[PDB]
Amino acid sequence: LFNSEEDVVKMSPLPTVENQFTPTTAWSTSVGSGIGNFYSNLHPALADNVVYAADRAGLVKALNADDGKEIWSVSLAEKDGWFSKEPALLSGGVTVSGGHVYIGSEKAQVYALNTSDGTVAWQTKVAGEALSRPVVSDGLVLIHTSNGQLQALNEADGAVKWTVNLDMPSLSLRGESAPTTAFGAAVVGGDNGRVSAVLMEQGQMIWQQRISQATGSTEIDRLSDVDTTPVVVNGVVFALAYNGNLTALDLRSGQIMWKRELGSVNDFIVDGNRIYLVDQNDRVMALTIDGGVTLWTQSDLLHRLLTSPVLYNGNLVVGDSEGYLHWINVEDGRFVAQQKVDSSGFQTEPVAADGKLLIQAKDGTVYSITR
Amino acid sequence: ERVVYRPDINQGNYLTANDVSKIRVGMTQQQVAYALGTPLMSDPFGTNTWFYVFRQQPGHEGVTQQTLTLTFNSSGVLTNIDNKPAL
Amino acid sequence: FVVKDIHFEGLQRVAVGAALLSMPVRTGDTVNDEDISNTIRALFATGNFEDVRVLRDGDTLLVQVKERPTIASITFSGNKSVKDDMLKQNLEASGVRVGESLDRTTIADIEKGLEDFYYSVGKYSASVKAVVTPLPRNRVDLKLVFQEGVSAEIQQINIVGNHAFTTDELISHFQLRDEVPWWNVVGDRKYQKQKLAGDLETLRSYYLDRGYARFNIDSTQVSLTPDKKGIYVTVNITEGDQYKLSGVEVSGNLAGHSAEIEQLTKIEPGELYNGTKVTKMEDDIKKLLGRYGYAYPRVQSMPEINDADKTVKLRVNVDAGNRFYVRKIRFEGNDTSKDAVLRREMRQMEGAWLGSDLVDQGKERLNRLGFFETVDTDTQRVPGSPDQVDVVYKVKERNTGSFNFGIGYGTESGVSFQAGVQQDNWLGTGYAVGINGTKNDYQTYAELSVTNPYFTVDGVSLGGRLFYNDFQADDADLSDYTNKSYGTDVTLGFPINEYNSLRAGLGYVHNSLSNMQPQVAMWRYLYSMGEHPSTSDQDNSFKTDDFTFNYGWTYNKLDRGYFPTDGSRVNLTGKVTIPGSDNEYYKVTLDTATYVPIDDDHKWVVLGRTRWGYGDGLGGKEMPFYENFYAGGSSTVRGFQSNTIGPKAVYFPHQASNYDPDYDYECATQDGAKDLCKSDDAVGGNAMAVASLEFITPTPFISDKYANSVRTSFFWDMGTVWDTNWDSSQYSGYPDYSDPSNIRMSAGIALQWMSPLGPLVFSYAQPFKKYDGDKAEQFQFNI
Amino acid sequence: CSSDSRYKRQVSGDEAYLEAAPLAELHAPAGMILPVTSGDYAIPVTNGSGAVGKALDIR
Amino acid sequence: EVPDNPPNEIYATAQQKLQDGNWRQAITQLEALDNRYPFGPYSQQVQLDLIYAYYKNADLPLAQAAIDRFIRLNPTHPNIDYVMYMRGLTNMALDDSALQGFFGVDRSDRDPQHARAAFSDFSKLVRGYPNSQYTTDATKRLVFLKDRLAKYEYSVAEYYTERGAWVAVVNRVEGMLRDYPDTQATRDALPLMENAYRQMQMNAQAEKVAKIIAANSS
Repeated sequence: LFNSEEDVVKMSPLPTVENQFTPTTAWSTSVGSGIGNFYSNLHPALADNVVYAADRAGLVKALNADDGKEIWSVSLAEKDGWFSKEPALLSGGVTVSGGHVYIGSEKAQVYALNTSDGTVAWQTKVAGEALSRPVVSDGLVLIHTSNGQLQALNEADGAVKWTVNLDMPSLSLRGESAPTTAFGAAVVGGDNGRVSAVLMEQGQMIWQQRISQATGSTEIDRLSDVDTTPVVVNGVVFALAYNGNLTALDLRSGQIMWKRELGSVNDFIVDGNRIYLVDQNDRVMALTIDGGVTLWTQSDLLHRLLTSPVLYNGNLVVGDSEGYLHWINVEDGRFVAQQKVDSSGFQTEPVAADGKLLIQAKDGTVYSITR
Repeated sequence: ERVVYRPDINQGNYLTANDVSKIRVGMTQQQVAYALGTPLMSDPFGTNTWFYVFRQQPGHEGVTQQTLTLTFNSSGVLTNIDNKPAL
Repeated sequence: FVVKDIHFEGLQRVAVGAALLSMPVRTGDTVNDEDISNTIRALFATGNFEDVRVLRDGDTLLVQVKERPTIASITFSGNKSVKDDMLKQNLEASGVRVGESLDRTTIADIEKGLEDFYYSVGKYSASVKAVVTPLPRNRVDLKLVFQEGVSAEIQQINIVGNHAFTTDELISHFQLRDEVPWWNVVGDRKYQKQKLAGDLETLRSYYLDRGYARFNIDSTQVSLTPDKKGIYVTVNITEGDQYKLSGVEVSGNLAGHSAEIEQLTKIEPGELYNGTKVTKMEDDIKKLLGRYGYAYPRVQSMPEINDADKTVKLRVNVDAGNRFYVRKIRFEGNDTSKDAVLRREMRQMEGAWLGSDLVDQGKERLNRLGFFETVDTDTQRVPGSPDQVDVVYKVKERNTGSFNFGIGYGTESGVSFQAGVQQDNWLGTGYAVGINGTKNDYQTYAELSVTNPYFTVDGVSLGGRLFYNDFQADDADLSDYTNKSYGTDVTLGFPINEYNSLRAGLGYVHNSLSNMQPQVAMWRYLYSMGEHPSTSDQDNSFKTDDFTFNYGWTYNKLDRGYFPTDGSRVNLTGKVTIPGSDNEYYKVTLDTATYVPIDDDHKWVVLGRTRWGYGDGLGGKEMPFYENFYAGGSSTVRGFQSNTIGPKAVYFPHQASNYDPDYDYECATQDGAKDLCKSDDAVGGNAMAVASLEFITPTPFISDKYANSVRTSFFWDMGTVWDTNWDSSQYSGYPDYSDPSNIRMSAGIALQWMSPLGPLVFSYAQPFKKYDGDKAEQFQFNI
Repeated sequence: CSSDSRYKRQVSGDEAYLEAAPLAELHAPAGMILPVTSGDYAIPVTNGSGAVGKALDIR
Repeated sequence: EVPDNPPNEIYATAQQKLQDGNWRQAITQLEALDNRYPFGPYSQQVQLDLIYAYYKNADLPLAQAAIDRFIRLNPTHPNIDYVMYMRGLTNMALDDSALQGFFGVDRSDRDPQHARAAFSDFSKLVRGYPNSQYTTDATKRLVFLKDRLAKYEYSVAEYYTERGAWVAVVNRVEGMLRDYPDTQATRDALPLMENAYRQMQMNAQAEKVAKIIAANSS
C-alpha cells in the first residue's frame, strides 16, 4: 500500500512566497465542519457586522464581525424525516438578504434563516438542490439548481414565482450559473458550455447562447466545475462556458461581442478592463474587455487549489485549499503577500465585506483576513 | 425382477382424447397439422400416416402405451384414425 | 497534357498499380491539372501515404509518394491498472493496429479516445500519449505513454424525491459501498457507472415489491466534482405511493391448464403490491407450460394498478405453444468421450413433449459429473411444426489423470518407490480407475480400483477394487513387522431415487502376520481374538481371513464433481462381517461435505467437511486394530504429521523382537528403552469424529482465467479420535483415550493450484492445540 | 530405446478414412424404399486422378 | 525471428526449417516472411508452406486459419485443391485424437464435429477441385466420413433402444436411413426401428422393414 499504489501527475504547492505587506488575520473565529473538504456551494457572506457563519453538517452560526464572537447559532441538521437526524447539508451559499439567511440545502430545500436568531424565516423545497448559490433578488429566490432549474421563490415566504429549466447538463455538468438580474431579465449561465438570459419576471428565455465545449465528444475533465455565471457589463455580458471559455456577449440578444475560445478559466472577475482570472491549472492572467490581451499573468499560482480572486488591500487576494492566501501584484502577477492562516484551506469566495475580508475555511473555519 | 424400484421410463408424441376430436376422416395432413401438428414419426416409404404414440413404464409394473396412428391417403385427406392401446 | 509515364516513387506495401488504379489519371489517361491534385488526394485514400507529390514533366507524371504503411509495432507504457489490449481495443476501435495504414492525424483522437476509454474505466485523471515512432524504411511503432493520476470512486449519494426509504438502507441495497474503516475495517469501494444502472433497479424493484407501482426516477445528477475523483450524485425520484395487489384476472391461451395456472396465481388480493412476486409467478406458469410441453410460454401481465383505492389488479395474458417440442437432441463436445454416456446422463426423452426440468436435471447430473469443463446446452427450435425443438448439448470436458506423490529415497536407497494415479473415466470411455501401490524394503503394496458406473443403463456401478499389501516392515525384513494382506472389493451402485443411491458389497482381507509388537491395543485385540502369544518378544504371528460385508448409500444434490459450490452429498457407508469370517466385527462411518454460500454469488461459500466413524466387534471379539481411526498431516486436522491424531498405546515389557536391532525401533525392547516403553503414534480409536470448516476465498491478483478453478480457502481444523474400548488402568499412567474429549486444533489456508493434470492442493496448516502424542509437519503438500 | 513402443516422442493421428471401406447398400422392396440420402452424404464422387492417402503429395 | 531481410533469405530459411523439421522455426520464418512481405510472390506458396509447417508441427487450427488465409489471400487460386483438401485434412485430424487406438477403441461414436467439417471440405474439394490429386483421396475419406457418422448415429439408436424411447429409436434409424444407404449399420439399425415399431405396435410398419431386412439380407 505505502510503497505500491503510487501514480500521480504534477502539482505545485506554493511557489513565490512574499510578505511585502505582511498579512495577518483580522480575527479568527473557526466554526467547525464549515465549508468542509466536501465540494458544495455553501459559502459565507459578511453583512450586518455579523459573521453569519455555518457548518454544512451542523451549526449555522452568526458571529460578531469584529472578533467573530457569536451573534447567534442554530443547527439545520434536520432532525427527522425519512432519514431521521440527517445533517445540515447545504448546497447554496449563505445568502443573508434582509432579515433572512437564505441557504440552498442538499435536501433540495431552501431555508431562509431569520438573521436575528437563525429561525427558519421560511423554508421551501426546490427542484434539485442548489448547484449555484441563491441569488435572492427582486422578490425572487433565483437559484440555478442541480438539474439546471432556475427556480424563483418569494424571498419573504418561499412562494414560488416560477421554476424554469436552464441550459441542461449531460450527467451533472456543474456549471455554476448563479442567476443574476440585468436589464429586467434573470440573466443566467449554463451547464453544456452555454449561457442564456431568461426573464426576471417569469423565467422567460430572452435568449439561450451556446458558448463552448462540454462533456460528450468534445469532452472536458471531471475537474470541470466552471462557473458559467454572467458578469454583465449591462450592454455586454461577460460569462464563462463550462470548459471555461470567456465570452463578451450581448444581453438583449446574446450576440457574442467577443469570446475567448482560448480561455479555459475557472474563476474570473472583470475589474474594469482588467479581467483577472484563474485558469484550469490555477494559472492567473489579466485580460482585457476587448479580448484576451494579457495585461499581466501569473504562474506563481500554477497547479494550486485556488479560490476566487479578490481585490483587497490593493492586491489580488486568493486563498487555496492548501491554506495559503495569496496577495497578487495587480500590476503584474507577483506575490505581494502570502498568508498561510489555515491548513484545511479555502474554497470559499473571500468576502471583502463589512470592511473585512471574510473567508470560512474548509474545517479550519472562519477567518477574517487583513494585512 | 425382485426389485420394486424402477426409475420410470416415459415417452410422448401421442394424441389426447381432445386431440382425436380435433380431426376426423377426411381432413388433410395440414388440416390435421393445424389441429395436431405433425408427429415426430410418419410413414417414410408408405403413404401419409401420422404416428402419435404414447409410451410409459412404471416401477416394477407393466409399460403403458397409447399409440394413435393417423393414416391418411396420398392426398393427406384423413382415412384412418388408428388408435392402438398398450399391449 | 497526357502522361506517357507516371513515376511511382516510394512504394513498399501498396502495389504500383494499386497506386495507379487509385490515381484518377492512369498512365495514358487524359490528364487535367486538378486530376494531378486529385492524384494527390485519391492516393491519400490508401491511408498508407504521408506525401503524394504528383508532379508532371511537361505532361510526364512524376508522383513522389511518401508513405506511412504498416505500423510495424505498437508499444505501451504507464498503464499499471490498464491492459494494453484494452488500449489496443481502442486502437481496434480507432481502426489502427500493428501493420496498418499509419495515421498521425488521429494521435490526439486516440489519446482522447484513450482518455474517453479512461473515462469509461471510472477515471479521467490520467495522461495519454500515442507516440508515432518509425520502424523499417517507412514503418512505425505506436508508443503509448500514460501517467494515471486518479480514478473515480463512490463518495456521496443524494436522494431527493424519496419520501419513505432511508438512503442508508438504499446504499445497503446498492453496490455504492463507500466505507472501509481503519479500526472498523469492512467492505470495499470504487464506483462504476455500470453498477449504477443495476443500482437504480435495486432501488426500483425494492420499491416495486413494496407497493410503489407508480414509482419512477425523475432524474439523476452525478457530480462532476472538481477533483477528478469525486462522485456525488443527486437522484430525483417519485416514490410511488404504495399499492395493493388486489386481484388476478389471468387469462389468454391458458391451454386448458387454467386451474393449475390459478394455483400459480393464488394471491392475496389487497396486500402491498409486489410486481417482482408477480414477475416470478409468470415464470412459474412459463415453467408450468414448460412442464406441459409448451416451450412457447408467452405469459405477459397487466398490473392494472388502481390508484383510487391505491391498489393493483392483475391482468395476465397467457399463451402456450404445443406439447411435443422435444423432437430430438444433439450432443456436442465429446470429441474424446462417449456421446451416449452423456445421453444416459439425461432425463428428457425424444419423441415427447417438453419436460422443462428434465433437460436441466439431466444437465444437473452432467453438472454432477465433474469430468466436464462446461455444462450448458443449446436448445434449438428447429423451424416447422410446434413439436420441433432440438437440443444441442454443447458441453466442454476437463482434465484427465493425476499422479499422487510421496515417493522418494533419493532414488538411491535400494529399489523403493511410491506410485498412485487416477484414470478419470479412462479417457471418457466410461471407466473411472484409480490405482496406487508401493513396493519397498518396508512394504510391497498393490491396489487397483475400477468402476463401470454404467454396467447397466440405470447406473449399475460395477466397482471392482483389488489389493495385495505385502507389507514387510524391515528390520531384517522381519523383526519389525510382517503382514502380507490381499483381496478385493466388488461393490455396486444402486438407483434409489434420482438423487438417492445405495451401495453394497463384500470384502476379502487375508492378513498374514509375524513378529508382532508388544503394544496393548494389539494385544487387547489379540486377547479379544482369544490368541495369547508372548509379548516380551515380537515372535508372534497371526493368520486371519476376515470376510466382511460392505454397504452404503449416497445422496446427490450438490453441484459439481470437480468444482462444487452449493449443496451437499451425504456419504453413508459401513462394513460388518459374516458367519465364516475369521473375526466377527463391524465398522460403520459417515462423511459430510456441505456447500453453503456465504456469498450467494459463491465468492464465499461455507465448506463444512466432517468425518465420522465407529467400529467394534459383533460380540466376543473386536474390530481389528488396523481398522482404527486416524488423523493428522494431510487429514482434516492438518499441519500435523499423518497418523499423529488419535489414541496412543504402550508397548508391553519387551526384549528382542526376534532380535530387535541394536538400538533401533525401540518397542520396550532389549536394545534401548526396555520394559513398558510407549508408542506415541496415533494407534487410533474405535470412534472417529474429525472435521474441517472451509470458506471460499477469491484470488484477485491472479489471471482469473485459471484462478476460477483455483479454490483458495481458510479454515480452522479441529477434531478428536478416541477409543470407547480404551482402558484407563493400562493407560492409567499414559494417554487415556477412553474419553471423547481428545480434541485437536489447527488452522490455516489451502491452495488448490489448477494444473493441467488435475488441481494441486498445497496447504499450510498450523496446529494451535495438539493433544497427546501429536507430531507435526505444518507445511504439507497434497493433491 | 523403446521396445514395441516407438522412441523419440510423438502424438497420435489419423488417416483411416481413406484406409476404410464402404459397407452394404440398401436393396429395399417396392413400397418400402424411403429416400435414403440427404446432403453431402451424397458424396460428390469424383476421381480426377492423383495419389491417395500417404502417397498424396504435400506442398 | 528473421527480421526485414531479403524475403528469399526468409524463404530459404523457411524452406530450410521446413526441411530441417524446425516447423516451429519455419512457421516463424513464413510468418516473418509475410509479417514483413505478405505481398511476396510465393506468399500463397507461403500459405502452402505454412500449412505444411503447421501440419507437420500439428497446428491444425493454425493450418485452418492459414487455410482461411489462403482463401482470403487467394480465393481463386488452384492450390485451394491442397487447401480445401487441407481444410478437410485439418478437420479430419481436428475431430478426434486419443491414445486408445492401440487398444482398438473406436472414436467414431465420439463427436464428429470436425468430421462434419471434414465432411464439407473434402466434399468441397471434390466439388471445387473434382480433378485434383487430392480429389481421389478426399472422396474415400467421405466414404468413411458418412460411415463414421453411421457408427456415430448407430451408437445412439442402440441407446434409445436401451432407453425405450422408441420414437427416438426410429428417429436415429431414419436419420441413419435418410443419409447413408451404403452402411450395414443402418441395415443393422433396420431391425431396431422395426423392433421399436414392434414395441410401438407398428409391427405392420415393422413388417415393412422386415421385407427390407428380407431385401437387405444380401
